[PDB]
Amino acid sequence: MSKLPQVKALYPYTAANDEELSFKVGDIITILEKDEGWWKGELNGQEGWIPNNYVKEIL
Amino acid sequence: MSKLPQVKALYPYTAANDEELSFKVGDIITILEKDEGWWKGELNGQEGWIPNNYVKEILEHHHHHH
Amino acid sequence: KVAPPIPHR
Repeated sequence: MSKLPQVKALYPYTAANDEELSFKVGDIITILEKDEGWWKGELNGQEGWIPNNYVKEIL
Repeated sequence: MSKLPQVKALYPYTAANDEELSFKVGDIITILEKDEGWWKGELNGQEGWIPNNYVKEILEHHHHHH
Repeated sequence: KVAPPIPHR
C-alpha cells in the first residue's frame, strides 16, 4: 500500500561495479531510495544503483 | 547488483490496513526486510508488510546450501 | 484450500 516510483530505461546501462544495476532499454525499474544523481533500483529481484538520467518516471 | 529474496504467494491475501500489501496466488513478491511473522515486500510498485506463512521463498544458490 | 491464520504478531 505504499506506492514506489517506477521508471523506464531510456538507454542500456552496464553496472560499473557490484553496487550498480545493469539494465536494457525499456526495463521498468522500481525505485527504493534516492541519493542525488544515483537512485537505488530493483529489477527482477536485483537491486542496485542506477544513473537517474538514464531513466524516465512513469505516471 | 545484489539479488533480493523472492517469494511466491501460496494463497491470496487482502491487506488489513495501508501498511500491508495485498496479493494473489502465484504473485512473485520481492522481500525488502524480514520481521518475525511479517515480511516487507514489493510487488508492481506497491510495498507493504505480508504474512510470511502465505508465501514460499524461492530457492537460491548463493546464500544457502545443503 | 483454507488460508492459514495470519501470524499473531
